Amino acid sequence: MIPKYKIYTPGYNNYMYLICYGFVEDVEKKIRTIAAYPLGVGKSASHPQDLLEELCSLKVTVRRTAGSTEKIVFGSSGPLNHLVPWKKVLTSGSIFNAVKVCRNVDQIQLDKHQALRIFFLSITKLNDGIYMIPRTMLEFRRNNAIAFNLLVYLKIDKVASFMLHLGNFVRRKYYSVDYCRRKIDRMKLQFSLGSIGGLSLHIKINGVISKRLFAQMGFQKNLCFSLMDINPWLNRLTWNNSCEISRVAAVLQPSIPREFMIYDDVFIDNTGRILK
Amino acid sequence: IPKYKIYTPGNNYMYLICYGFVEDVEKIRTIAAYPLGVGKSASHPQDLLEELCSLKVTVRRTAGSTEKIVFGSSGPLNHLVPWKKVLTSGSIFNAVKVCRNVDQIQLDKHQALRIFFLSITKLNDSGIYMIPRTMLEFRRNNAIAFNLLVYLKIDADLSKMGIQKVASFMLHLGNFVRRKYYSVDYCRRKIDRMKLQFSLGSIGGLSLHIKINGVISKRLFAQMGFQKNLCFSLMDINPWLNRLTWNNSCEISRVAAVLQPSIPREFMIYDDVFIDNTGRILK
Repeated sequence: MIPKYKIYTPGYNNYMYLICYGFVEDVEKKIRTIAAYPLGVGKSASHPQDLLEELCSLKVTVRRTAGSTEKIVFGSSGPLNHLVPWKKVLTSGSIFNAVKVCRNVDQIQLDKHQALRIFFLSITKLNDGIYMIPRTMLEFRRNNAIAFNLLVYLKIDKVASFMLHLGNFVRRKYYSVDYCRRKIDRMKLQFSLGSIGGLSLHIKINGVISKRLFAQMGFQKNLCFSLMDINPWLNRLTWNNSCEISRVAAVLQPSIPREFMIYDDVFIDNTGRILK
Repeated sequence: IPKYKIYTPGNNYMYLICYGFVEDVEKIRTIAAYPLGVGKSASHPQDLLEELCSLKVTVRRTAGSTEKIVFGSSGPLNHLVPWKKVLTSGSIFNAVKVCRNVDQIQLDKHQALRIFFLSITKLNDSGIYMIPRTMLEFRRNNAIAFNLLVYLKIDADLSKMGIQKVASFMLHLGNFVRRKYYSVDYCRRKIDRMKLQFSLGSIGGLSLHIKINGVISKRLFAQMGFQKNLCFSLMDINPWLNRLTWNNSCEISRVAAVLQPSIPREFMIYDDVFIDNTGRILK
């Protein structure tokens, strides 16, 4: 009923990333499912309430289609005033993979018209931009390597976890929890939340990092990971619910599948610093 | 109480996919699928199931660009020897495709897969054919996408048959040029000439197999690789709905053809043409 917003400031924040959520309903109100409509970045100094109220006035059509996977096409909308920085997305058709932006696309009807009734807006205040490690770099696996993964635990208003990959180290040696904790502590990792793709985890490397790992991170000290890519099912649970990082552990694992039969995981609990 | 199910869409070869509970080795956490692929076998399905249930398969949660599940190498084998290349080595899969709730799998303790269901699809020497992702993702101006909307009845109450659990999935077959009013009547007759036949399989969990038994244009048949038998996996179309089919009886309750514009900007101009009860469902 009452539309709401949430703002995140991970890390002169002139840029704002927007993602809104709405009920997909029969225009004819039978609710079919909830869907996310990512709008991307725009330079804006408008207050969230003004952006939220203008988004709620828009008429956005929802059409279900297929390619290699199920897709959702959000129809063009307008007119705009505070949302003019996002006019490229809002005034044209936008197509997304249904798995990422909807939990029950199987319930959206084809024989009757469907519309999105926006009820929530999530905002990430940015310095813009966000850097993400390329998908091909994240998928690289090698023999005799230790994948440096992080296990993030979220408290949602329910405790849940998601895992992300930072890079690999070459394996030598008994990797104790104490030795690894010392090396990871020297990196001075800082974690914070955003809403890029629903929920995003932002990492700032504030300490020392080896040249090998830094090269795998594109020589970037600020990294962003979207829960939409890590786990799109858990991502749905964070959309219009307040989230907080409760704990972060580092999990050092083998890199190739055959080495999972040989080497067990090294679990280093409570790594880094959560920026409140 | 492990069980099995055989699908014969439309043999010598069989595709296998099994489902199990991911449990603490020292407490069920989630359910996961272990696709094993195709192998030539004469063993009875009851013996394949009994041998899979005796194996010790470890489960490890990890990350790449997305969450992954690593199933440990298993053995020794006898009836499953035709699938030894997959079984006797580590196997990695995207958690979105093979695991219900990967977030529930522990990292601080050992996990194993307790298999309780084996799904089998009997295949011919032809094997299987899927339209490549690049051909399916192609979009063009002034085109009509010929899509099919398949309704599934998952674990339906058979006693409620014929008196007033339904989900659906959509697949893309190819495009036609939009010239000329594309009425429900004209398109219905063109599609009826194709004489499409639909059947279920278990490729990737649940798959839909289409046989083109009639006449089709050369321009549209080229987009299907000139293959009269097409297979579409629900693991690719909708991995969330696919998870609900695992260890549940499924039936195609209805199929409609949906003709839509191809590029997003044309969705503002042209509405969808919905032709209900197209083709022939086999069982």
